Amino acid sequence: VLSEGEWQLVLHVWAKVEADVAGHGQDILIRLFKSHPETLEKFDRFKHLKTEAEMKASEDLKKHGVTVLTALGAILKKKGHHEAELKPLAQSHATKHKIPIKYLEFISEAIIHVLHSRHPGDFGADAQGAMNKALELFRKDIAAKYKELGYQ
Ligand code: HEM
Repeated sequence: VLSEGEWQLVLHVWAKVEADVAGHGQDILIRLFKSHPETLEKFDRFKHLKTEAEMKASEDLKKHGVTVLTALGAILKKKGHHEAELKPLAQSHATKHKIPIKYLEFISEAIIHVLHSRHPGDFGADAQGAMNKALELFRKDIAAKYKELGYQ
């Protein structure tokens, strides 16, 4: 678990992200798609995007970025007591979308990267460490649900 101090660093920087959900959202998905091309193949919706320019220019990709971050934010703000917000997500990602846990790890690295570029002042080592732990907690609980369903 994260301490009250670690959660503070996480939510303090996440408030900065909420000031521009769409901008952070498009950057994170683009980072994910460029860094790990195999994640892009999972999305029938964005499978056609070949260049980075095409990705930045897509309104639907940007719309999905909002959906991912808002859903992540609801989880983060629960500070661990996110069972009700996490279960539905794991169920659909395991059985419907078929997202392996490794991809959730890839998107966590993409999130940490984007937060560093956009908010260097409020995302130093300490804050980066806290966010990493919160994203691990996220993956840990999802994996436990995946195992239960038989997707581990
Ligand atoms: C930060 C982690 C993530 C969060 C919070 C998240 C959240 C969501 C949400 C809220 C939806 C829409 C409702 C639903 O089906 O649950 C969704 C859909 C989807 N997600 Fe994720 N997701 C995450 C990571 C990923 C990753 C890593 C992949 C693929 C590699 C992925 C692939 C998909 C796909 C394919 C859909 C269906 C899109 C469509 O056709 O509308 N997600 N996700």
